[PDB]
Amino acid sequence: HFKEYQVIGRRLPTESVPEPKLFRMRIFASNEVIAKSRYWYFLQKLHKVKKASGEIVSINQINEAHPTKVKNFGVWVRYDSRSGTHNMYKEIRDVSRVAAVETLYQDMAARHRARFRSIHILKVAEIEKTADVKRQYVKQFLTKDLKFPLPHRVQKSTKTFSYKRPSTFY
Amino acid sequence: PQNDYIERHIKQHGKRLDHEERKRKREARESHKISERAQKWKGKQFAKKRYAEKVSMRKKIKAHEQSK
Amino acid sequence: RENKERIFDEVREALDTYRYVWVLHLDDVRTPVLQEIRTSWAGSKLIMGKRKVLQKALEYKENLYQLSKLCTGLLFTDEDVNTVKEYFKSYVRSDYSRPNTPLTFTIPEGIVYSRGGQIPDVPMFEIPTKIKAGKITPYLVCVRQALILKQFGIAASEFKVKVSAYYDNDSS
Amino acid sequence: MKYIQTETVSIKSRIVKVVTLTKNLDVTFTKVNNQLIKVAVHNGGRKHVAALRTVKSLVDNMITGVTKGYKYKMRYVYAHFPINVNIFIEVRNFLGDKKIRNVPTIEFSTNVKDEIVLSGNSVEDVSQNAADLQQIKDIRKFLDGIYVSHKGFITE
RNA sequence: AGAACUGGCGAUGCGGGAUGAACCGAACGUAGAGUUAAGGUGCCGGAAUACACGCUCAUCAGAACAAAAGGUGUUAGUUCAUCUAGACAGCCGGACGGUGGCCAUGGAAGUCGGAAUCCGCUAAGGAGUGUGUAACAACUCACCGGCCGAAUGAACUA
RNA sequence: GCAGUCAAGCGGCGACAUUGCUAUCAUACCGAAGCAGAAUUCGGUAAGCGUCUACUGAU
Repeated sequence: HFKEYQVIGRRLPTESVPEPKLFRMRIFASNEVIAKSRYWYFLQKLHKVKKASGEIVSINQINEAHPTKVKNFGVWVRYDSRSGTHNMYKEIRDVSRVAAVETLYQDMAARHRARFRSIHILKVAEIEKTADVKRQYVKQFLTKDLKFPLPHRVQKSTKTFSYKRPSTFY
Repeated sequence: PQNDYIERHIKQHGKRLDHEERKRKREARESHKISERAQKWKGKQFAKKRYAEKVSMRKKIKAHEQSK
Repeated sequence: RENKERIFDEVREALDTYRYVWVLHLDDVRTPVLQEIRTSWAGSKLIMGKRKVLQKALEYKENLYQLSKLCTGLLFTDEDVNTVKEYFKSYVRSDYSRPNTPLTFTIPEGIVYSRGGQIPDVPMFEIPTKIKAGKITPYLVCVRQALILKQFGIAASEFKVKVSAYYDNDSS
Repeated sequence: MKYIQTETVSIKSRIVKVVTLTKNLDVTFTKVNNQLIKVAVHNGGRKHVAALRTVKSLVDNMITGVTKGYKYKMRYVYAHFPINVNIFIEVRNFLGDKKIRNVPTIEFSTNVKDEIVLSGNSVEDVSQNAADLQQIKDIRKFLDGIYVSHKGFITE
């Protein structure tokens, strides 16, 4: 499962310059090792400090204050494909940031065939008010007292035979 | 026979009772027909013709746009 | 888009440039008639535009937005109300027929004419027309009626300019 | 986008009745007040959007036909060879063609020369009959033939 | 063709790619007990028709090259403008005066030919985008007025 | 091929247009041509007919 880890950067302090630039950033990854690897990869491109000269000080997890509150997360993404890299922006309705980023990755794999290697997370923020959701398919769920059915339900059974031929009513 | 035989016939009897409607419908179907043919060696010729027409139209529009 | 700003500024400037503000109920008239009305005098100016734009422009002044909705013809004039209303109620022009706007015109069952044969004429809609090896060959009208009348140059529409509301530029 | 919801008679399975005309139709209806019929499609795609719209148009056409009906007026002309039509409907003598032609409320129209009028409650049936009658060598040289004049209603 | 370097075969089993020298794991005493790799889990085939995201109906989809384009095919985004002063479409109406703008023609009044496009006014308009005229005329295209009620119009990118 | 207004990208190149000689022949439901009619060619569709393994007779 995905997770959020916070990492900082204080590339080894040269003489008379302790704690340089306090390079703080947030990383989304499953385990700590992957989080550190992605942090190093991002640092190697955002600036010119190499991993050999760098040093990880501390890694702390950041959960969600209200993991039971539905939010319309705004997602800014920079990724690359067979063509040159280009920024992208998307909005996802999810309870938690980790779930939102997981669905973002799944959608990117679905439509854009992208993966963790080619996906870079720019920033994630919550939409504080309605009508700010540009994407129509996300604003759709924000209507007053939205109610819809689920026609043609699917079902599974352990037995390989049935004498009823049940209907898909739902 | 005469210098305007078909022209005389057209001017004296016009065209079919629904020639205008049929021609308008056929022209309307051109957009659908072109798209259908684009997806159905002839493909190379069709693509080349479409690209040439697009290039010519774009050039004509761009050159004449200088008037404004 | 910027065309709306032009009308906005023109109205907001000409509001105080004339003694009286009047609204005219005209929305379908031939341009030559409108030009003749405009040039009939120099002390008044014809104002037209989008109804909503006029509502937004017309608050600039007390009770100005009340009659603005009855414009989209609007007239700025300095002459007395009596002269303007006398001209409006006396001025009349036989314009082209408009949809559902009474003569006994009837198309003869025989050859058709530019005027429909009403005058003693120059030989030339879903009606059962047919071509007689070069010629074309009753029908009556009293929206298709307006089109038929226009095709024959009939101008039975005796349109007259009218005024709806009165507003004072200095006292509303 | 991925749509979630879009929108004497009776509503039931895809067999429908209007009062009479009947037709056979993946959508649902609701007899809220017997005056307006709701049409709803859920979780549909691009195809569903088009499918939903055509159902409403067909229902409206059936209602209009039941309440007003449709009458596709037709007429024909001839130059040299008279066109012989008899009413089963038959066409003979056109252009001297010995191959008599046959076509499956049809009657002639009075006070209009060579006019034939077709009428029926169902719009589709009348339109199909008119098209079949119209369907039955320079193209522009022959003005003769049978063509639709106007698709007016029965209760003009 | 000449030729510098490192790995396998050479002399190399066995598992898998259904089919194989150039591939992946693995190199070897006969055996009992459990876990793997490649490779697999609908059947021939021993193993879940497992869970979640959407993608695609191919008129032979899908399981080393023609790859530059076309689709009013589809699923999602970047840019420029309009946008509650009322989005696009759909309708009704305006769509004008000098004017038959200058030249010959039988004729050309905007649309058979040569070149400028003067310009009043308006909410709005070209000496005209086409149908159309023997020569007129009429509709109309971009451009504007009224109904409508919100997000839309155009090019690219995955 | 030569030089070029040529120009989406783009490290000084560049598909696009233009300027100089040097899977049917008929058999047709279908549309076009300035096809008055026959005739005609064109895009149309179809290869239908035109133009020691194996048994050809057997038990």
